[PDB]
Amino acid sequence: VKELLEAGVHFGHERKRWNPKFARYIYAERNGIHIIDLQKTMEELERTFRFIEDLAMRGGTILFVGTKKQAQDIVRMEAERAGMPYVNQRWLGGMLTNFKTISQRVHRLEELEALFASPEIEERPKKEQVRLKHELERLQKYLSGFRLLKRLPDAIFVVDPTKEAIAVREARKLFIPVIALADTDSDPDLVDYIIPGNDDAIRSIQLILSRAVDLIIQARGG
RNA sequence: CCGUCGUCAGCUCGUGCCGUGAGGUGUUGGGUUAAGUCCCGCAACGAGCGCAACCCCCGCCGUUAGUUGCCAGCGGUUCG
Repeated sequence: VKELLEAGVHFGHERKRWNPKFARYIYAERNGIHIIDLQKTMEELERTFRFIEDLAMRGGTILFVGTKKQAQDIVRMEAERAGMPYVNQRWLGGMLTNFKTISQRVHRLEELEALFASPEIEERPKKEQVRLKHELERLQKYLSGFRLLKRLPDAIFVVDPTKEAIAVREARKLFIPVIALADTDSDPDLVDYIIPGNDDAIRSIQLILSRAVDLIIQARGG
């Protein structure tokens, strides 16, 4: 799929906190705010989306990451739609470098889910009960989407690259491709497949991700 | 084998990350606790030794048990 000239939604976000390297993606300043040149965002989308089709039909896995408060309720949604994994609540340092050590945390969920169905529930100390009840509680937060990761992902779809420069760092080191919805404040020089655009705006995050996923699905043929 | 700091709440490790390196991070900060007790947060996620917990006494109650116990209810007293 392709997009329209939907310009009533992305056309810049941040004030004057920008990163000089982003210049290549700005139109001009208006009322002290940078405005992204959309004619250019179209040139980038037409490539990034290419990458995803490639990935998708090749049957790949894209980890969706966005710890921003605004994208919270969106990230959850979209990933769930492919079969994609995602990082909603908070991004754990090493969910990719130290994966084998974290995937261990995953098994801890697996093993607890089990106990809370089996007969060994109320039967045994209750102090531990609470103690164990809380552990799932926390897991069913952070790991909620990571769970789907059988092995490290073929690409990451990050939202605020500068906020998730930890995730990006990691990936960058493990040679996993980076796809992010970036703008004024990011270092484009580190994002394999950029998507220059506003993002605090639900209206922006929502569009950028939906059109991506629709790409994802139509790619596999559903 | 014991005294002692000290029943104090600490002491550390794997892997990850930071640093040429000694080392650091985790264990920290904000809240909380009797406690590194727990919450929130954070390049960390866990784990070990320690805290706690499992064990004994005390306080309520139940079941099993009646040569301690009692007119608690009845019959006699040298009415103990």
